[PDB]
Amino acid sequence: VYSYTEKKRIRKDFGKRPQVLDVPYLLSIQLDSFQKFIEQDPEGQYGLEAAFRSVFPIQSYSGNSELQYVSYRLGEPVFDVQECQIRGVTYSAPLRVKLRLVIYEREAPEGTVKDIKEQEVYMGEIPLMTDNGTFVINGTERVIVSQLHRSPGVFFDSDKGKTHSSGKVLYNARIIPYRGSWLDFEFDPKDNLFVRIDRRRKLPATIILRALNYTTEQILDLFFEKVIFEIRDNKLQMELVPERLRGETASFDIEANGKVYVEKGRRITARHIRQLEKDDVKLIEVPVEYIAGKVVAKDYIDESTGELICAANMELSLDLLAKLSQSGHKRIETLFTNDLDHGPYISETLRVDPTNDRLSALVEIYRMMRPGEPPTREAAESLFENLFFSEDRYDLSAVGRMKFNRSLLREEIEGSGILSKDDIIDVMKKLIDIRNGKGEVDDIDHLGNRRIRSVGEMAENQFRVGLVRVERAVKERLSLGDLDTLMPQDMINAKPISAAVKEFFGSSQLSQFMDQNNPLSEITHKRRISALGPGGLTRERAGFEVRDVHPTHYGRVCPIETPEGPNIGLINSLSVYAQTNEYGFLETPYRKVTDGVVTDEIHYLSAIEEGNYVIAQANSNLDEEGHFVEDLVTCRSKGESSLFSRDQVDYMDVSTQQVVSVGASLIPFLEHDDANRALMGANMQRQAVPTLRADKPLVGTGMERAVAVDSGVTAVAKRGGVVQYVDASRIVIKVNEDEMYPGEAGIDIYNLTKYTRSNQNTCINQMPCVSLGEPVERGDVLADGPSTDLGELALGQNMRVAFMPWNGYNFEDSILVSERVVQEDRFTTIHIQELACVSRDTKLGPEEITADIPNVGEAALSKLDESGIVYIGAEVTGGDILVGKVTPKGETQLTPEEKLLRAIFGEKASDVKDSSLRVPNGVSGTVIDVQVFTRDGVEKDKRALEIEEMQLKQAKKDLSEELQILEAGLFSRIRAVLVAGGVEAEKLDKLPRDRQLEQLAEQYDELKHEFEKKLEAKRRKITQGDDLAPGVLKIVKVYLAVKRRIQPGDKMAGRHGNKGVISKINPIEDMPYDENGTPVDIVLNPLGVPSRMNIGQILETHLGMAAKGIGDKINAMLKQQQEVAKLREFIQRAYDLGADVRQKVDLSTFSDEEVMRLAENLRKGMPIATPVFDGAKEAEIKELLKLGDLPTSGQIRLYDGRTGEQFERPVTVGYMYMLKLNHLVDDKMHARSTGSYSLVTQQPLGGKAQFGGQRFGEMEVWALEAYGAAYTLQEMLTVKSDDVNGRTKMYKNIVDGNHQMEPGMPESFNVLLKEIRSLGINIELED
Amino acid sequence: LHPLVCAAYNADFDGDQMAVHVPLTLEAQLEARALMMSTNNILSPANG
Amino acid sequence: FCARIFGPVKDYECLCGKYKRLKHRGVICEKCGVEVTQTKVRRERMGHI
Amino acid sequence: VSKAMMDNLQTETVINRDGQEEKQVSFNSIYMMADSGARGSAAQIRQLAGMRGLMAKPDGSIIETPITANFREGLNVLQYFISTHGARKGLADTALKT
Amino acid sequence: VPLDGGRFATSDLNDLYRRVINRNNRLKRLLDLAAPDIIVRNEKRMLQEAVDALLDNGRRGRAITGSNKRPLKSLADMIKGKQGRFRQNLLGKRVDYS
Repeated sequence: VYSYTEKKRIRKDFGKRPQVLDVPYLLSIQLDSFQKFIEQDPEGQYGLEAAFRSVFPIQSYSGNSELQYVSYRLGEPVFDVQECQIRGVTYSAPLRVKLRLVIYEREAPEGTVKDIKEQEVYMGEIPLMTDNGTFVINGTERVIVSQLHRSPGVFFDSDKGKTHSSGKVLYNARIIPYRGSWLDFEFDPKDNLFVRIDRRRKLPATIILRALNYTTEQILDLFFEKVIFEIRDNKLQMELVPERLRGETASFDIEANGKVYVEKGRRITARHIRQLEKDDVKLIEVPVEYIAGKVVAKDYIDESTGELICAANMELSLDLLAKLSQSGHKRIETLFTNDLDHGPYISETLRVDPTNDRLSALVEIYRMMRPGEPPTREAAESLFENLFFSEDRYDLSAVGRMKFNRSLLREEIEGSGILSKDDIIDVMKKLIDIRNGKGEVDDIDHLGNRRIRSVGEMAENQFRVGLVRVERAVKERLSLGDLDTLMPQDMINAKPISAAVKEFFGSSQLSQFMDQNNPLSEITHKRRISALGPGGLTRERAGFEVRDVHPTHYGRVCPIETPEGPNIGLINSLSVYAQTNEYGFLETPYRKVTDGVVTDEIHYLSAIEEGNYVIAQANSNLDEEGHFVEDLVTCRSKGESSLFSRDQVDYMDVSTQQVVSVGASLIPFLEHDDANRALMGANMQRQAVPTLRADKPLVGTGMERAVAVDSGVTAVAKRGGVVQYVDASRIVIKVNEDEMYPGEAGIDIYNLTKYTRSNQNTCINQMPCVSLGEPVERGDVLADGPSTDLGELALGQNMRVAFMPWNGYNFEDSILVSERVVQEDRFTTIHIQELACVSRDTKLGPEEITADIPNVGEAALSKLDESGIVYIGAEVTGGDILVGKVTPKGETQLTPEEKLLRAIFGEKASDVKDSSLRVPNGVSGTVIDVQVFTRDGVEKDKRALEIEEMQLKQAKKDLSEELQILEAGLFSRIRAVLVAGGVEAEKLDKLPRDRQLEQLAEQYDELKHEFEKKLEAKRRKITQGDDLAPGVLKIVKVYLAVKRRIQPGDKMAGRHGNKGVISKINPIEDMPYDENGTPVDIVLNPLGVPSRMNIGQILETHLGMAAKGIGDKINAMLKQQQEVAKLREFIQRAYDLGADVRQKVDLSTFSDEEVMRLAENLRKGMPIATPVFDGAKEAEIKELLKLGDLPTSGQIRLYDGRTGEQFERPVTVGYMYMLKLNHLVDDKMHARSTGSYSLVTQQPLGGKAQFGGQRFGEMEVWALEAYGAAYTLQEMLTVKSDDVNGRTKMYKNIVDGNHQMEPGMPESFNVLLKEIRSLGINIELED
Repeated sequence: LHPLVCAAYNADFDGDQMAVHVPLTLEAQLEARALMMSTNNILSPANG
Repeated sequence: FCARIFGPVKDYECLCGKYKRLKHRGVICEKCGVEVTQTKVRRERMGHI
Repeated sequence: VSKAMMDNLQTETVINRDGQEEKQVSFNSIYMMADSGARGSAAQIRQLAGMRGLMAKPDGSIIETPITANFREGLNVLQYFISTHGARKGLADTALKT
Repeated sequence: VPLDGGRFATSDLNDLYRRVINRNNRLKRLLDLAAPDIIVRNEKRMLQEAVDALLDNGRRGRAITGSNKRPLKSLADMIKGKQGRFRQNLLGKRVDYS
């Protein structure tokens, strides 16, 4: 129950639902996809294997050099995470691929000439997902947010109110593809069913029908029914179709030989259908009234006379059919239809088409597709058919076809991949029966029409496009070479792949810049759902319908969690218990309740099946056995919470967590505070600030350890063992054999994230939590990351907060903070920034990294050495010099009075100058790491050598340790043989340490040869092994880090929804203190509650103090020197107040040494884990507080430290939890008002962070044009903001002093002015 | 800032971003304290 | 980019660098009639086709 | 509910001086807010100490099953989940109209 | 302005007047050599667009420069731009003193 680390810190688990399914790895979805991606796969695991197979084989024609595929071998991590993050190089691994090339002979029955299979082709270096779990490429950790777009199928969205403009509004239908073309289908009450492509116009549905060679006769014979009408004994009989009389009005007496069943007057509803079905009305006497509107499906003329009457598909009028009742006809086959329910819609659409033939109908399509040259047939055929019928590029898998058939009401959930003519007809009929009023409309909100994508899915398709750019670059070589000319590593490319791999893991609109500064910050900015994705929901298309919430999201998607800012509304997070299906779906864990007994068997349902079965919420009271104690419960039938019997319920939600995400589950008592505050809260999560000493949150959910321990932020262990060689760089573990694989002896290597860089200038911080000398377990930690203590997520920090208005210092968001924090570094964040200097090569000659620094002051010298670099560990602030950069002056700059010197005297004694690089305004830290590289082939100055020595020893210092351990082993072997053949304890203890005979003899020697050849190799690599790009040859990489503490204006908040900014620095004890002794540090005002429903301020605070009270008694039960038994029963009450709800007890080992220490670590309160949507309540909280004697009412009376008086009505004071964001103003507070402008014109040079400035636009121009102040208006658009000469000519006088200005001549006018002069216009200024 | 002016600005004390423009000439300066000063225009162009 | 058609390369400075001093602010070379002048005036100096 | 919390919260505070216990305007801060005012409506405060009433349904009409609880205590998941739809509403609107 | 390497950073307008004046002499050359009207006016067609391409190209197709796909910045394009009047209006020189 308790492990090696639980010996020190335990979180009070408190679940209301006795669980059967326990929490899994928090970042499942992400990390295991990485495992599937970069690994040996013998079949086709979604990742590098799926992509390559969906594109392979690469088949060409005439010659056949069909390139086939087998497998691929990868590379393991070469260096440690430490220096990879410090040097600033992509933490990747070489990708070697096994490509097979079978060259066939030109036109011979598969006569293979060569089946040459070559491996390890260099297809780049794929960026590795660290042990932490990020894509470290350009120094900044970047991770891809899993996405979601429209699932393949067909939707029917309403979207009312947007485009009615009269009252005759309609809806829209969009058939969604997977990898192909989207399809538009729209039927309107305007009596016109249209259809078009994304880049099309308004064309009838009959333009595809007639184009598929389906003539008028071929069309209306499929869409409409064949009814056998007959004329017997010279009188019209009719095979009345009741199913085709739905909604029809009874105008004529509907009879059956004398018995009028349906009366003339009241109509047909859905009862008289049965009253006509029961008597089988299929051959009755009827007038010709009812038929005088049907078009014929054949041809009929006078056979007794010899006269032609009509063609095909035409209504038969009063006299025509009468003639067809006297000449010689006994059969009549018209298309049975009416005018209310079933309508002759397409009969009214063929007329819309100007043509009637396939030929010209495609010419109409040619007018749409390509307007230009006079038409023929070539163009048509090609485009159109190869779009929907060619299967090579048009596909739909088994997900698209399912929603097809199921929504089209079929049974087979599989089919083809293309879209056929019979489907064009049938899916059209779908829209047709939805226009009749015999069918209904669906909704996009249904996750069946919502494809939830994994990073791997997105991967295959983006890279699929890359493979086509290169496939049609290889097929040329393949078509030409008959013999064995084309050889491996001469066809496949690398750049189109390089600008693709880097492009997806860090440049596509799926991947985002992960802001690293907290474990959860990483997590929620990593795994979520992003509609921003490629081909997903964009903000210029998705409206209000797309953003609506529906109970069909209960169990997988979180409409709750969606960050504030650029990407808002289009997120709707993925769940922790969520598992992306093999293709595109997502399965939700529900317990099977069989008519009474709730079975612990968990199932996986889809969005169709969820909305198809009766499922119970997480709010379903079970008791004693786990079965419903009640006989009724709220259940979703299709996504509607209604009432159901116990003998009908089929499901119930497993646990109170099998419904939400990382950012949703993380917040305690979500049911009580508003979820929109969780939306805003969603944003704030991925921005938690790195504190130095993270004290633990007094309250949680049980996913706190799920973050801290399982986020990669800590050096975990896959094979537990006795910690051995633990350092601040790498941790070495001696593995125990009960958990050891006999391979490679037993030395597990681990790398630490001990203070390195991060995207937002951050500095990831690792805090060692385990002391040396103790075995670990599979899943045990060594050193937890930022804002974590011994394994608990403490994003911000928990401390004393009181609620009392001071009129001025705390208006809602305004936070009243006390000196304490910033003064003690109990909340300090660290920040490392990075800079670098581009290299040499000039039209004149090489360049030097200064190697000095000419004509400067004393300061600029005491810091730059003979390498041109600043002493690491010096004082680099403001704008001190960092890297000395030399630049070849040039022909263009030379001077008359200086020449001849550099023409006689020497060579480089003058031509070179100094154009170094300095510290960007806004940085005050210390230069730390410096990595430099020199001129490949033709070595640089002394620096080349300074680099070699440096690196040689950096590597030696490590490779020596691990051998000294093993050599200690061989030491033992010799001391074991020596004694038996002559005891020499004292003798070997007096002789130097260098004083199975054949065994040792051989192995020792092999080792020595390696030593030699390896040192040679390293030196070799830095002399001429500098494989770099031409140009980047003398480059520099320098990092500068600054200790940053919170200053007035920083954004602190909470995990709930209330924000805030630190205000005026306040003294220490001028804040009201209490019975404990600690003066309150934070002061806010719940004035926002009576206004917005963020009840956390009343509540979260109350309960916060509760949990700390229990800690105050732990404090008591230890400070009094109490035996382990006293507090043991205290722990029993802690896990057994008086219920059956889980907390999971122990009762197995020594309750002495391993319970007493737990008090020594929980004397700071006892963190409680609460259930998300059915959590702890009032009566429970109070039960705990009466155990000894605690402040059940966390609303204690405060003594004002200003003097010593008591305030009226004791207030809600105690411990709550704050959440500071990454919004440290030192990233945006780079003061700039006057500096340098543009050269060519009045162009503004500045971005968002550094070199900032207020954007004065034309609308702000109107503000100035809106106030009575016309003088500042004058200035603002003349001298203050227009004339480049105006300000210069005036600044050089204001520095001298003169209170008044003069306009001059605006150069802008000088443009317009002369321009019109070319035309013939005159400017005139007289008198 | 003086609290009794925030009503006009419809703001409080918790994050209102404002820019400070420097009058380079007496022109701006004179309008500043004459027709722009808080204490010199306690009326609104909508009524009293 | 002509001296006679448009104007002085630099302020009162000839391209051949013959004329330098301010007193010869209007002198016209018998060959190249180029009056040395302020380059600012080389915004008003229009040419024709 | 209004007819209750208003009389209660306007004069229930009585104190004796120069005679018997005279009725003085409630010293309760909510009362002072509902008198001069600073920021925040006493109508939403009213729906904080009293039943929130009705909200908008996920369809558009008005809830046929009113919230009978108050925000002094922690009101129920499901009804507040329908109140979650209300949150949606507000936020969005402000956002684009500006 | 010449660069370190031997290249020239001439402007779009320069290669435009070059064009106009080159064909201008070519037209006067069709005068020195006496060509029929069918041909001298063929060059007039070429000089016609010349004038245009300099101003704003009026409305033809925005004359481009040799080997570079980019509509040249004409006279009216030195006027027109962002938010009506390019410079003075939209983004008109970074504010000083504020």
